[PDB]
Amino acid sequence: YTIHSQLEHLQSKYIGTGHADTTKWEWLVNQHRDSYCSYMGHFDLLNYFAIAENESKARVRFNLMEKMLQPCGPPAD
Amino acid sequence: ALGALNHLGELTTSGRKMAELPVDPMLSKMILASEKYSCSEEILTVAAMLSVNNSIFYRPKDKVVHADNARVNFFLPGGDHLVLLNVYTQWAESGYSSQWCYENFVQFRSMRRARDVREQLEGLLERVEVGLSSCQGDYIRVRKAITAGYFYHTARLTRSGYRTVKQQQTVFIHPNSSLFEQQPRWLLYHELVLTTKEFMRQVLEIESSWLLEVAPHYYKAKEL
Amino acid sequence: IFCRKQAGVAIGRLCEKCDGKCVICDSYVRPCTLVRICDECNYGSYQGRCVICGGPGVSDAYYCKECTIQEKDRDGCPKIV
Amino acid sequence: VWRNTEDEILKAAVMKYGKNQWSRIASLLHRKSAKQCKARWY
Amino acid sequence: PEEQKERKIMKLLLKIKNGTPPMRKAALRQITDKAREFGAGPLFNQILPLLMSPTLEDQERHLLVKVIDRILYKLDDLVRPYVHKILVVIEPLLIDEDYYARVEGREIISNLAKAAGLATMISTMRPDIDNMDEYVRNTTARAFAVVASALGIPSLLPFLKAVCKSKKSWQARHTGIKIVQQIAILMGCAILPHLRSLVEIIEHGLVDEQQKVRTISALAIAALAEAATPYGIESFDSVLKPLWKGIRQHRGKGLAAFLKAIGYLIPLMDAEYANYYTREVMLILIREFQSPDEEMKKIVLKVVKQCCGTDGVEANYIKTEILPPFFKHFWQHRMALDRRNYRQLVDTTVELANKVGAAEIISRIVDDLKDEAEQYRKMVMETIEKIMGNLGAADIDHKLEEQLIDGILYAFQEQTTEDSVMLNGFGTVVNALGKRVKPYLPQICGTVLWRLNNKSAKVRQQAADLISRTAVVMKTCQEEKLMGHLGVVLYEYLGEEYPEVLGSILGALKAIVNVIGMHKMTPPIKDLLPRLTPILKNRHEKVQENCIDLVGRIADRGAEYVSAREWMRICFELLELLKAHKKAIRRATVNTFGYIAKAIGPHDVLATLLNNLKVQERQNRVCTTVAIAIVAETCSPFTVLPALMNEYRVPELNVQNGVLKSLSFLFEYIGEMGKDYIYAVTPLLEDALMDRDLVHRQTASAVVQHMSLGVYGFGCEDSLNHLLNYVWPNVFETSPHVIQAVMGALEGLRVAIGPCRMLQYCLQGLFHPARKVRDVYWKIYNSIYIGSQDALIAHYPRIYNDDKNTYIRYELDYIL
Amino acid sequence: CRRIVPGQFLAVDPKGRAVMISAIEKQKLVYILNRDAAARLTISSPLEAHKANTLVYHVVGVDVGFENPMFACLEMDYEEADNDPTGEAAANTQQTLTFYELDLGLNHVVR
Amino acid sequence: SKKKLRRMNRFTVAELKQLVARPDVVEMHDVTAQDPKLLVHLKATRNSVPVPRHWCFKRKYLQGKRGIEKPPFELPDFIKRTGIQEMREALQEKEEQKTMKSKMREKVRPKMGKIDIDYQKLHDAFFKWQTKPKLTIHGDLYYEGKEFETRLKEKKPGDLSDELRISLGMPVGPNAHKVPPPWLIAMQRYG
Amino acid sequence: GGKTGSGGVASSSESNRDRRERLRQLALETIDINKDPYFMKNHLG
RNA sequence: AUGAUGUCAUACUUAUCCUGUCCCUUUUUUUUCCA
Ligand SMILES: [Mg+2]
Ligand SMILES: [Zn+2]
Ligand SMILES: [Zn+2]
Ligand SMILES: [Zn+2]
Repeated sequence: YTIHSQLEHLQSKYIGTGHADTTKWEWLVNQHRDSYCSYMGHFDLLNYFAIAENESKARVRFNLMEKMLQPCGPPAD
Repeated sequence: ALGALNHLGELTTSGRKMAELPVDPMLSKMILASEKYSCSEEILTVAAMLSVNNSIFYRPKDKVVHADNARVNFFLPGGDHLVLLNVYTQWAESGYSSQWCYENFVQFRSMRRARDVREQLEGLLERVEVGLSSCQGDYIRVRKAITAGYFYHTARLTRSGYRTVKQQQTVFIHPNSSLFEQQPRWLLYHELVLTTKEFMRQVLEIESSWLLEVAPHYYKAKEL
Repeated sequence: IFCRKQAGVAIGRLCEKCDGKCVICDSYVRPCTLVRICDECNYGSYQGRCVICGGPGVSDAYYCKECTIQEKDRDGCPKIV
Repeated sequence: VWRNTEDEILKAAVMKYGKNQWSRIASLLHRKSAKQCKARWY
Repeated sequence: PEEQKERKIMKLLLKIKNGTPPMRKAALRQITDKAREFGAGPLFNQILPLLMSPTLEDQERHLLVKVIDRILYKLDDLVRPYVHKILVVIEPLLIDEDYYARVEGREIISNLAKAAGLATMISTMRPDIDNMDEYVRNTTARAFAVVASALGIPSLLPFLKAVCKSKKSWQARHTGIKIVQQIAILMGCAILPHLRSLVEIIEHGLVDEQQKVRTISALAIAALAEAATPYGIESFDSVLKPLWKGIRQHRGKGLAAFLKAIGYLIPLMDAEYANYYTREVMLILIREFQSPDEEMKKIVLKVVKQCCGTDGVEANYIKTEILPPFFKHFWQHRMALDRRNYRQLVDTTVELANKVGAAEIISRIVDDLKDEAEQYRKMVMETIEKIMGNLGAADIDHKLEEQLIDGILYAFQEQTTEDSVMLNGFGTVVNALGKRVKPYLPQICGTVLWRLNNKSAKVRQQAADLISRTAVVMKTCQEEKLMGHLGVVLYEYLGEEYPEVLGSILGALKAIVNVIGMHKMTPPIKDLLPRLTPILKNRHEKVQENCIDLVGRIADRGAEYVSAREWMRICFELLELLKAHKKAIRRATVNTFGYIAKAIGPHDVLATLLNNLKVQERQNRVCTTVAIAIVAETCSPFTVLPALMNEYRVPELNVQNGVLKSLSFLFEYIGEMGKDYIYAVTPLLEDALMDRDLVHRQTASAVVQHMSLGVYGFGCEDSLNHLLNYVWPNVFETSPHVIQAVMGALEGLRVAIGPCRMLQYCLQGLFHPARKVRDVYWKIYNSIYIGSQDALIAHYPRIYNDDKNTYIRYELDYIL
Repeated sequence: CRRIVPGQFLAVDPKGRAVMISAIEKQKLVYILNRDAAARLTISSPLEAHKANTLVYHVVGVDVGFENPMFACLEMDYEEADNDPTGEAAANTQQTLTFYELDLGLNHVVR
Repeated sequence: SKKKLRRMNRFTVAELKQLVARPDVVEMHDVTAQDPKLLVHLKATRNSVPVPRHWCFKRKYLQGKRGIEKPPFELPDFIKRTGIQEMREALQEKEEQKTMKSKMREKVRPKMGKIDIDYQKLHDAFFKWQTKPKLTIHGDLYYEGKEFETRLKEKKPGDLSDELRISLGMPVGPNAHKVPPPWLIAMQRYG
Repeated sequence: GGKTGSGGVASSSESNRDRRERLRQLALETIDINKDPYFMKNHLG
């Protein structure tokens, strides 16, 4: 259970993990944020979207980082 | 915490009575606890022992084994305090015999001054309003009055050694404890020193339940 | 129990009892990369000690090639304090 | 002392070998000697 | 009353003290927003007595200083009227032998004076610099250092000018001077933006009448030098002269600290100053070379180390000037008798050696190898060893080297303690004499041999050691008669029965055979090793360690001056070294099984290993299973895999588990060349993953782990898929070892098979009714997520969007 | 290309004294650079600025004159907007142009 | 009681099966799950792999395999071929007959190189005749008794066995084609 | 008087292994002389 | 048809241990009808 002190330290360590009660909302929103961080990181899906819509890389990443805030609806209750 | 002070720091009836009483409160709280537990005489004689203990048993090198033996004779189940109780009991039983302690490897000085401190304690006992009672062989009352006095002076088992109840600082048992190999789960002591390693003296095995009996305001259950 | 307060540039070392094994994987083979520890488990009387034994720092704690394939060596000072 | 398992291993050994070959029966038993074997049986 | 209520609701410090980390979040957030309204008026009086309560613990302190710092950030203004109170109640903590009391008082005072109302500080703590008590002056002075950390010196420097130019009190001039030295201790490099402003502050008191202020200002010079490394007297020249004159026109405590400061500036100095200043101070030094005093000795010798260790103290200078009185009065028994003097006298004397060579220092401390207090000659070899080990022995001339070698022999005989002191001394000294040692090898050995003859074990053992040291140079001077001697004579002593000597003899023989190879050894190993085999039965850790070392060397490299039958007997003896109580022995044993498999073929040694697997008691079964792995690694695994697999059919437990554990180690050891035997081994692991026992499945899982990490990247993913099918059911398990080896198998299998496959195995049980299954799947998915969280972005399912949320990812299905 | 491991943004100090590495959430470090005696560059252990629940739209070094170097990041705080079941805190949240600062003397990064 | 009101949210198995788009999945305890719409969409995704059987059970994993008797492991062909097994059988019988005294006598005077088996026999097994075993593709977890379950869902008529042919009166082998079984006779007779 | 041409004396591990094996034969003998149809020796011994 | 309960010995696991341990200085507190 000191293992648990370390393990909810691990929950505090890695944003996106889970535990047996985790809610569909936390799960899917964390995966959605991660999806955004990687669309930004990988230099080429950025071209994919930039080219799919008719936007430009500054436009693209600005949208993405705005969306990063409430990507999957408002919260659960 | 012991109950000599109100929540603002002045004197309770319990609190005054102990200051007039000769010796310190922890002991004093235990003596008052004899009032509740009807172990008057036994708690009295225990007090008389802890007054002077530090020199009870002579432990010469040139007679180590016979000495350890005239000691190991009295070793009672429950702890060092009731050990002392029976030891004094048997000495006075012998009629305050000096050769008794000489045969049984006990410092006559310690014994007889302790007897004197108990007798003058009894001479205080009327003022501190104590009824002269026996536990009738019920050492449970004895250990419980010991708790009602020395709840603060407690440790618990940890798998990394014996460690305090409160501060969880790490102690060890004195080698010469009547429980030194017994190594109980719920421990009471009387000394707190750190010789070559942290130590505690005149120790006894307790119930953590008596702790919620006595000090639910100081000792809460979740911490046991 | 682990320190895990994050990594640094200070190498770790092994007593001679502990000589040879990896820090976690407990291997004896094919060590690839050197170990690094934190300043806090770097200072003072803890300079040059055995991450495992606590003995004197003489031989260099290393990282079993499996541990580097799975990058369990990118967490920092794993000192069992 | 003596435990159900050993007592039955004894029983079996004796009933096979006979009641005067105490040294081999002792050899079957781990930490038991022929004095104790003979006493236990008799 | 609202004030008592606000405190009532304020004691959710219980919410933060006890409770969940959920509790911590609720209360921490609510108060971090309620901080202004709830105010520090009531807080501080509730707050100080807990922070001072005797046993508030590490993290209680951590959390409460979290509180004080963030609530003081919050309430830059709403903490105002409690400043002197916080100040004086926490003050002793920065000057306190608890580094973390220093740290935490430091940090919270940083934030306190930081968001504080500023003038307040000055206002409160002006009149205390003039105070009468050096106690309070030191406390407030090191406070002022902390307050300069909190704010910055500039805002303060003129008020420092005041507290240091005061003509009312010397108390206050001393106070300002120690404020100076204190910041000079604390901020360190951060002073060069001023670098002389403080020097100005201090120019007033090195001439002062109170020795207290004078000499603490000397130490201020010291501290400023320290934080003010080699950048020299472009700031400090403004005070160099009072130091200079007081050094001589003074006596005592001033001599101490003023010498300390001047020696701290002696690095920063330059020739036309660091020639005149040093040359002048040297005559002070010569009168102080007889100083009885301890911290005197420390300061003067440290001084000398830097001072007569510059480029402007001539070789000639020191050799004619410092050395005679230095050697005279410090090379008395007293200093080696001392606990401090031993090592520090070492320090500076090794440095003077570094300065001026060996052909005089060595000569000045030769015959201290024959003094009385064995501690003394112990010290002199401690030094000499350090010295020649760092420097080399180039200039040591003839007669010098003679008296040295001879004092060496003496020290080593005279030895009366079990110490590596004289050993290492000897090793180093001949290590540096190199080839200079030719003509005394009769002498050196004859000594060692007569010792080898002694009655008491200890000296015998010592002489064996010393042989093991000088073993290499023994040869390198071409000791035909003499190294031949040591060879055959040790072959003689191989009959000892004092384990403590027998072990050292084996060590010395090993350290001879290292230099002289096998095929010119003086006892041919053809007779050595036959003699060694009956020793392997000596049931003692030290002799066993050294014997198995020697036999391992021989079986590695010699190996052909012996017969197959000899190697077989030695195999049978190794089989019961696997029960020694020391692990070095057991690892050496396994290595030599490897070497013997190389020399002789593998098949007979493998047959003798399986029969050992039949034993019980686990730690020699496990070490034979290591040995099997090792034999297979050296002589290619196809030679041994059929025999292992076939032995997997003997119906006994310990042996089926021995086979499985051995394959575990084998796949670990070979690694990327498992892409061959993965197919051969699968149907045996699937066999043992369909139950046979707990340990059966624990071990087959370990094997899967190591196979996966070996076959990473070679395409054998169908086989690891097949074995996933069999490992994954054990996921619900309880025994720690079993479930743990299972989890390990799944991390290995995660890199080797990819994280899609394993996210699919982990999909359906994330949101299961139960809680045992929910918890195991979230444990796995956590470990799958931590490592390789970034692949998964292309592996997540498609999870439809209900009414008031959006859940599909349209980003990913733009067409293009 | 993770989310909380640094590397997406990286800035320097205009003079060439320190670098900061930064992620798009929860992590940024700083490295100090000194010529060695032979002027062959060295790099000591890194600093820390772990602050939870915070985006970063950029990080950049501010040009100070031989003071402590310091950096201007943007920021945001998705925290509340995920505590509010109404979507109010989605709106009404403000970028916070902020500066962290070195302290090369005391060797830490202060907000 | 709040768990009990969510328990009134704890819908019917018919509630589920009618709601859901893929009704094959819906099982018993599905409903006591905090998010059954998810749980069922997941369990109806492609390629995903369902929880083992045995989380319900009170018996642990293969304590049900406890009872039976089991035959020892059967080597791969290409390893039998190289004739190791007979070497090992022979050595076994030798050393089970030999007595303790002779055992130690052979410890002190070994029968060095009693046997031999040549390389290129091994190296050709492992490098020239090694072959793909039978593997099971993604998803098919092994559960207790699975190897006992015979096999099903071959509704095909042409599926015949050789023991089937023998104990039905028809031919085995290349004549399993040109042999119409005794059931094709009444297929021709009445359909 | 011993004899020449002999090994040593069995070490306690081998003595233990064969004590075990002899015990097992003792068991097989008794279950033979008592004719038990309710017995099995499993593939793990 | 496998429950927990156990003071059950045996079997078994971690290349898990054989090297992480020990005895107090000094000394002090007022008292109550006798029968
Ligand atoms: Mg004869
Ligand atoms: Zn490791
Ligand atoms: Zn650390
Ligand atoms: Zn170690």
